[PDB]
Amino acid sequence: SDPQHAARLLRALSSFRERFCDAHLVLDGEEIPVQKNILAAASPYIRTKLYKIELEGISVMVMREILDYIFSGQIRLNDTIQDVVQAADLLLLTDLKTLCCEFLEGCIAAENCIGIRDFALHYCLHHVHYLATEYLETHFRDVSSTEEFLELSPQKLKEVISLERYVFEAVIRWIAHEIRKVHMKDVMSALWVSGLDSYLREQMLNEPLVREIVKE
Amino acid sequence: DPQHAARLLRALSSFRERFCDAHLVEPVQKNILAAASPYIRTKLYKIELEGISVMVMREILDYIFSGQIRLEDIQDVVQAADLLLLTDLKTLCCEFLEGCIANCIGIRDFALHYCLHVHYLATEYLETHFRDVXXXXXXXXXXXXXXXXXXXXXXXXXXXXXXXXXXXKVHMKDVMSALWVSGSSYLREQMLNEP
Repeated sequence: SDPQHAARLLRALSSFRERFCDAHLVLDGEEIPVQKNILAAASPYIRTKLYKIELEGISVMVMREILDYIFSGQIRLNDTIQDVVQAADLLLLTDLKTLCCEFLEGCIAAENCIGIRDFALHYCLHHVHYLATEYLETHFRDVSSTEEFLELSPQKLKEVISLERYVFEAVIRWIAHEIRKVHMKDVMSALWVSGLDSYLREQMLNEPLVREIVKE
Repeated sequence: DPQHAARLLRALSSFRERFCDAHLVEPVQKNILAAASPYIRTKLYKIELEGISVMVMREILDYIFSGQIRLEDIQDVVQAADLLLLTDLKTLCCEFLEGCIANCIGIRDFALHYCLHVHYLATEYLETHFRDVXXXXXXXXXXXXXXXXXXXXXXXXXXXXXXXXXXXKVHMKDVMSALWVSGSSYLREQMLNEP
């Protein structure tokens, strides 16, 4: 019995990176000699496409990290994450795709919150989207003070508020610019309605909101 | 994630059936086999093998993609390992022999022809139980030269053994002469029962 068998054998395959290379990966404007079976056995994409396997849009630097990942089991991630996910996506490396998801999760902050959430929607990272949605929900107050949430789009902010004072005082904070000073009427109108179901008019007018309130 | 090489090796195993860049004499994946066998690594296709059968080759070839062989009578599994230079395979074999003592004499002589601790662990069972060993079929079917080597190692039971070796006999004179100079109630006892 010896589970260290494959990890031993794979270390062997590793030094045959050079005679043994039966193909080339055509990325950027370069060719990379690869062992077509090993790459086939880990990338359902490369496999079905089975020489010159031309990859569409992946920095040669990332294929090396992904290629080393293939041989070691460890991926060098840190500014680069989304590069490695785009490739994990393209090549269908579920394994590696999960590590990137783990990594992305531990990065969730009050700035990489919305960002990480739009990004997770896009590559369809379900659980990652869940967590970032959640952080946003239970940390809105802080996010309110984020450049990601401020220079945001009015259509995005409308959905950000969607998810269940603290909010009414984030939409008004969303007016940095003569530019976003247009919906302020829509806010003061919503404010009245909410004040229907009180003490909210006062709790607001007790802050530098007055500045944006005055002009209107 | 120790679960890498093993999943990866699993998938590669599903190709054993487009990916075979070489034929073995006949059907394999060149890099894999060359990573597992230094011997095959140097022959670089048709890699012709010397002196192992197909059943045996198909055995090592499978250990390669699985991690473990189930073998269980070895004189050939090791015959091959030493040949293909599969080292850890021979180690798995050693573990299987090292603890198969009891087929206890031939082992010590098998481990020799193969330069195998296994030997050290064979001499130390024979070196001690030489008594019941004498009551074995191997030692009872042993050879002369093979005895001047065992008997002549680092004891009444010995002289008894050598006499307990004469089944029928032209070595007696050397035993008696020896016995005398050395100074056995077994032989004495055999006298009244023998012919």
